[PDB]
Amino acid sequence: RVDVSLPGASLFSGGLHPITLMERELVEIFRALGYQAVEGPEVESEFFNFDALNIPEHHPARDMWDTFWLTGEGFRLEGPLGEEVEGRLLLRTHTSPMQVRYMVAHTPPFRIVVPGRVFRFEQTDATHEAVFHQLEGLVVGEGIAMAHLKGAIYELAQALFGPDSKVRFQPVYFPFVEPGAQFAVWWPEGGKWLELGGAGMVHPKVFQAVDAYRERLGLPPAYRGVTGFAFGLGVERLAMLRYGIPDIRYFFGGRLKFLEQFKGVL
Amino acid sequence: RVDVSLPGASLFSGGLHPITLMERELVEIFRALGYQAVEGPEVESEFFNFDALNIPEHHPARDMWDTFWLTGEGFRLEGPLGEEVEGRLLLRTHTSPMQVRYMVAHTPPFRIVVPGRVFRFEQTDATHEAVFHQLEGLVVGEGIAMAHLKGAIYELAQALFGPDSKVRFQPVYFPFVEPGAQFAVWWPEGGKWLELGGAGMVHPKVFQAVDAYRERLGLPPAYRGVTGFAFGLGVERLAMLRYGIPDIRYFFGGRLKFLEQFKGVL
Ligand SMILES: N[C@@H](Cc1ccc(O)cc1)C(=O)O
Ligand SMILES: N[C@@H](Cc1ccc(O)cc1)C(=O)O
Repeated sequence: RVDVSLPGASLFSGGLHPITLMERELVEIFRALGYQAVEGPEVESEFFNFDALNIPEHHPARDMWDTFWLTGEGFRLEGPLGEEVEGRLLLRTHTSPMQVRYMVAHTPPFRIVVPGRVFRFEQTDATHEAVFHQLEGLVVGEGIAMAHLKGAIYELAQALFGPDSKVRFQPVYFPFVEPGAQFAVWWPEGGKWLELGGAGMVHPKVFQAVDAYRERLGLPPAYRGVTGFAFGLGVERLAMLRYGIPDIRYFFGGRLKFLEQFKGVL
Repeated sequence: RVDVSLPGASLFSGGLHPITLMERELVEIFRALGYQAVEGPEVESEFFNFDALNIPEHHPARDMWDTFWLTGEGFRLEGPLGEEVEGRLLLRTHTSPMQVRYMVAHTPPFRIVVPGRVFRFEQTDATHEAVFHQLEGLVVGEGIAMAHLKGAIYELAQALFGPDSKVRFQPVYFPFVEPGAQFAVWWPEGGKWLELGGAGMVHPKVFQAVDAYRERLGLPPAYRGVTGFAFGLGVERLAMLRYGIPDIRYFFGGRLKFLEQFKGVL
């Protein structure tokens, strides 16, 4: 005879990080809409992070991003076509540069979503990080209109908060879009509007930067007669509201008591 | 000191069945197109397997499906709305009945894909099984046209065989569609056309059966002013060509030497 209620061999049981879970859900939501996920580098060139996105130097708009500037010789930053890119190095302040890289390397129409680690020089508190994640979206092609951007986010909301969810758009500014907009989604349970992210129609100067860099690389122009929309949303804020995580600082804390709590979560 | 090239603890390493892999790829291909996967029961009623799909008794068309008829009291077959359905029981000869179940239980527009185990009374050889799998597709909604069906399969092909892949449609008969069609996809490597599955525009009588069963259940009609397309494709045939599996019989053989060979495969 054997006691069957006796503990068995202590085989280890793994788990996924909250951010990996939230990012996966977001990526799934958009895959169902035809978006494909691709990634960019965490260490970027000012050209891709700012200049190519219509964000000058000593431009008031630069202030919307507190940047970590890097230094050191011997580092090789490869451009979209594997080339050796140059320019002052920094930690990307957002995933947006990736939409420039992708466009020089591909041709419309397409739908991409690019999750990624981003960095801002900031003070770490209960709802603020210097190291966090964003999910960028970019859909370009003949006839793409703001009505489609709104449709996308409407689908994001429904997919995230159920049939009783709603979306709200208000004009807001971004050097890389025009019209520009901020969007919030209605969260029926918490009974409140959550400011989710920014978006808009890709700015004319962005398409121009893309086709200039293409020509400078021998590629033919590809974004002359197309339009598109782009959006960007913070992951931690969403992960927090979705898992009831009180301190944004727990994500990079590494505390098992914390991480372990998400083994169930799919 | 320790020999580091010495074998480590023999922790077990799992794996997925070839069919699970192929089905997963197919389901992913279509999820990117907005289709959602749902399943039906393996033991069906003649009503759902045949009658509701415009396939009479002692109808020549019945012969396109060699059926396993079942017997035994005490079995409860639940309909789409959980009700107690009746009718001669059988093993579903295809996943098609599931498109009737789904429609009585939902409202257009929608996109579904239903993978599933099916049964045909047949002799088991190198390329034939009595027990195999199918993947059904069903997209219904205002304005849905055959041009969309073709677009779907075009996307299936591209997704499965690359940019140099092509699709081919030819008229063929199915009591549940009109127009009816068979489609083949060009496989650039094997340099040949693969007859993949059947499809067409959902037959008027199918929508009628759906709305009659709905009314008989108190639900209001929902498929009066819509159209849709449906397709069905065999999985084993595809899995075989895709993994280079020579004998369709290996799938249900249970031989580890065989199964083990697909641990890598994603
Ligand atoms: N990249 C911006 C957010 C954003 C992203 C895409 C847009 O189209 C607009 C705004 C940020 O770091 O806050
Ligand atoms: N159900 C059919 C194949 C098929 C499926 C869907 C269709 O719309 C047409 C044909 C079979 O068992 O072979």
